Amino acid sequence: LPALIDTQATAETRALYRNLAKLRYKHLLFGHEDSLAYGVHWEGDMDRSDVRDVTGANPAVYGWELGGLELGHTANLDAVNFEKMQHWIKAGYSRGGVITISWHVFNPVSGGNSWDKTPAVHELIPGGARHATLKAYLDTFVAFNEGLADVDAQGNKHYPPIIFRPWHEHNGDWFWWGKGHASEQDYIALWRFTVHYLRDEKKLRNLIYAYSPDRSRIDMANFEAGYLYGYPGDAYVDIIGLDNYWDVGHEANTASADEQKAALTASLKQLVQIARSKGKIAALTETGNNRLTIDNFWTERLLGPISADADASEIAYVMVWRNANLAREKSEQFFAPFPGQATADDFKRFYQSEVVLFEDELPPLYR
Ligand SMILES: OC[C@@H]1[C@@H](O[C@@H]2O[C@H](CO)[C@@H](O)[C@H](O)[C@@H]2O)[C@H](O)[C@H](O)c2nccn21
Ligand code: NA
Ligand code: NA
Repeated sequence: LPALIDTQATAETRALYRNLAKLRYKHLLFGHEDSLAYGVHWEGDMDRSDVRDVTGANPAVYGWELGGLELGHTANLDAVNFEKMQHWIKAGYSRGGVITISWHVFNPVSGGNSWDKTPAVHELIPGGARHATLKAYLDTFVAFNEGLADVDAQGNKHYPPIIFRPWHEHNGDWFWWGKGHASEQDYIALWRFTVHYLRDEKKLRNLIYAYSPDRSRIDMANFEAGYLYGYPGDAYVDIIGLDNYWDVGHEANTASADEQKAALTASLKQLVQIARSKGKIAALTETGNNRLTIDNFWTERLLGPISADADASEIAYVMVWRNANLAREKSEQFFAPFPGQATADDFKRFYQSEVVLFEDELPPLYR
């Protein structure tokens, strides 16, 4: 019964959304960022994943990241070559996996990265002096998306559906599009333009739009109000997402493990209730425990609290962040295990659970 904001979405895109809406009651798709590009201990192989090395299966959802595309770079901000990324997206889609894309856009005013807080949103939105820049930036994605297309024997063009998740964690103050650096109304104008430009002016038909505040900056006593800070309206959002590293053991969170588990369940319950009221689909669009230091992280801190409540359980997917390559990134950073890592057997159990789906047990999502 949920309907996409693109009334003309491709058959495959419509089918994905419909099939997520059906499977969410009894299942949870697992996702991983940059999962085919590299792992903690390897880079270069054209068909490998840390996740598959542990479980024998690829993630169901593949996350990818565009930062740097807008600057005409050959590779993204983490040195993922864009041509290889296009081939990895096509490969995952060909196996029936789901594609999601985020975009840590560089600061156009200073040339710094997304964490450079020099104000820019007011200049980028319609009427702003740098509005031409925003168009040029979005045009680089249009071009990237064309490199994902195939043409069938009858001459018809086909694309992978993409869950496009821009301008994330906007209730935080860490990105230049965040609270304190952009007004709420300017953020909304930025989001609305992004949709109007891609969906209406450029006529992309293979996008599903995901909204993703950060949990850590929402007051649990007033969840809906906090979640809806900067919300652009139901005509602009398909997935009611959430980035929640906080309730899964973030080092700065002084709450007890039991309080954290209760808060994870409550956050996802309320997320799902918002989605239900709006006729959308909810998802835990980012989470994880950096360096997987928590014993039985997967079953005790993620799956248990999700499965505890039948509302919380109605999220469609959960994605964890990237497994940065040690040989080149000097800071150890990873969110899925690799063989021999302490949580590997517990991640096998997470995989094995009837609820959780990896690529190998997905139904046909695109028909
Ligand atoms: O802090 C973890 C994660 C963030 O991770 C960063 O992601 C960028 C882009 O891939 C990368 O260059 C950095 O090295 C680092 O991995 C990311 O911003 C993500 O959206 C998020 N949200 C909360 C925590 N993270
Ligand atoms: Na679910
Ligand atoms: Na399973």
